[PDB]
Amino acid sequence: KNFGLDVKITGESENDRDLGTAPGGTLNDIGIDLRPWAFGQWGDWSAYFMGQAVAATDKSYLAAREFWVDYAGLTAYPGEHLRFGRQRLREDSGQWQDTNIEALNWSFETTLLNAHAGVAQRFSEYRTKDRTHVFGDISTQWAPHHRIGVRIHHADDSGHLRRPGEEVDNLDKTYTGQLTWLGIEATGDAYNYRSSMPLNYWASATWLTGDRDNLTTTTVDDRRIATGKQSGDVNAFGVDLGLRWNIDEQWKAGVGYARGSGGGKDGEEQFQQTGLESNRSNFTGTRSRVHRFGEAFRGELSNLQAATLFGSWQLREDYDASLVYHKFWRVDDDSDIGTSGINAALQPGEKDIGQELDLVVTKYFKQSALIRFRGGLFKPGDAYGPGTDSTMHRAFVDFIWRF
Ligand SMILES: CCCCCCC/C=C\CCCCCC(=O)OC[C@@H](O)CO
Ligand SMILES: CCCCCCC/C=C\CCCCCC(=O)OC[C@@H](O)CO
Ligand SMILES: CCCCCCCCCCCC[N+](C)(C)[O-]
Ligand SMILES: CCCCCCCCCCCC[N+](C)(C)[O-]
Ligand SMILES: CCCCCCCCCCCC[N+](C)(C)[O-]
Ligand SMILES: CCCCCCCCCCCC[N+](C)(C)[O-]
Ligand SMILES: CCCCCCCCCCCC[N+](C)(C)[O-]
Ligand SMILES: CCCCCCCCCCCC[N+](C)(C)[O-]
Ligand SMILES: [Ca+2]
Ligand code: NA
Ligand code: NA
Repeated sequence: KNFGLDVKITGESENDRDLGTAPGGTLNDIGIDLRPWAFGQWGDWSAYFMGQAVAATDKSYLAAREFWVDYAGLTAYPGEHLRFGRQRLREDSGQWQDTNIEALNWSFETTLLNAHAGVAQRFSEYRTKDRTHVFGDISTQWAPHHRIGVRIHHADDSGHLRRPGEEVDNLDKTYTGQLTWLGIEATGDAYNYRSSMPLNYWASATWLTGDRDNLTTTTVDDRRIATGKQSGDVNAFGVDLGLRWNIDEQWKAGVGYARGSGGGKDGEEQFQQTGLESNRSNFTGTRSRVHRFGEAFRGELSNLQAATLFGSWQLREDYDASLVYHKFWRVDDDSDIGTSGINAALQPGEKDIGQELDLVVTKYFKQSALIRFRGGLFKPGDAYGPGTDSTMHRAFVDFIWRF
């Protein structure tokens, strides 16, 4: 299989990203994502290319999603390889990195020890100032399916931010500086959708230090507008804890707790994620990756506390369903929260961000095809005040064909 084609037909429904407090924030659009790919393997050499042709109801583009060359001949370890090019950098939680980026990444994956060491930097986004990311991890499977690892991420950004009044696109920097994340992780089939254990867990504690400049934004008629900048020394903490009960081979239910520290005049104790994260994982124990902090809220571990309750059902490799409840609060009731899904203004003094009920339902067909519903229903809390819509939703219907 030197080539193939993924055809994703998606329908997104977004109402309303600003909770009905600003013009914009709505979507009811369809799109086609055509991802031709080319994989070649000549011994220890392996080259891959994935293209992307997207047309949505406007947003019409072409991109080189992945383009890498890989060398596996440094060591006899079949899990050891050096990947160079625009590659997928993903760790199981999606909380450090889950993105396609030009990187020089070294993997060493053995049953007892896992180790990664890479450098990533965007030179383009290959669609129709910069940041250096330096990272590494070392984990040990101390007991079957039980892991304990330390993870490091450094972001070097000598760049600058959009000035107050200017608009901020998604391709823009929201932060600069020198930031080191040092995390301690322990997992027991944390993201294993087919687990041999009645209990799965994840437990992560991360320390963020450094110098950081970061944007403070607002929304002005569907446009993200820079309102200023926080310039400080960072000393922040992030935590994610979860327990998943595998009631049986189909039924799962679990609890989660995460906290991304918040606060400080210039965000001294405000935790943040690397900016390479997707926050998508199989934390509900299904094949379907669910947004860890709601499909609607799209929380980013930054001045955020999240309590999660989830129920899931996986039928063989045919069906999966995940019902996810989250309650969101800020740590500091005068700081902004990390969210990629809600841009509505927050009323100072109010900790209660909201509540969310997510449903992810997928039907798989070997017919190489899947029909997925990923939807978040967010109930705005007191932090967003009165006048807001009683609820917000983001729902997607994906129809994927893999050839
Ligand atoms: C083009 C409009 C944007 C799409 C918004 C999503 C529509 C939301 C709800 C209505 C459809 C409900 C059924 C979803 C579906 O077909 O997937 C479920 C299926 O995979 C397994 O039962
Ligand atoms: C050998 C034992 C392994 C455990 C070592 C891993 C834990 C190390 C450090 C935890 C980071 C805590 C940082 C303490 C801190 O908040 O100091 C900042 C303070 O000066 C400002 O309030
Ligand atoms: C920019 C380098 C990575 C992109 C290359 C895409 C992988 C295919 C390599 C071309 C050779 C194919 N083959 C096997 C037919 O010889
Ligand atoms: C060994 C060198 C391999 C050369 C193959 C080059 C493949 C890249 C294809 C460019 C496609 C870019 N885009 C954006 C138009 O899709
Ligand atoms: C064996 C190559 C992998 C190296 C990856 C780096 C792992 C992170 C360890 C950071 C060191 C911090 N400290 C204070 C714990 O020593
Ligand atoms: C061995 C790595 C796992 C460490 C995770 C445990 C973190 C401590 C839990 C307390 C959470 C409370 N708080 C307020 C600090 O967020
Ligand atoms: C809210 C998420 C946590 C729910 C998990 C509750 C534990 C499983 C209860 C089922 C126990 C019955 N049993 C023994 C037949 O398995
Ligand atoms: C025009 C399309 C409208 C899409 C409506 C879908 C709302 C998202 C539902 C999230 C799941 C929560 N639940 C269980 C209450 O349905
Ligand atoms: Ca609106
Ligand atoms: Na190797
Ligand atoms: Na599971």
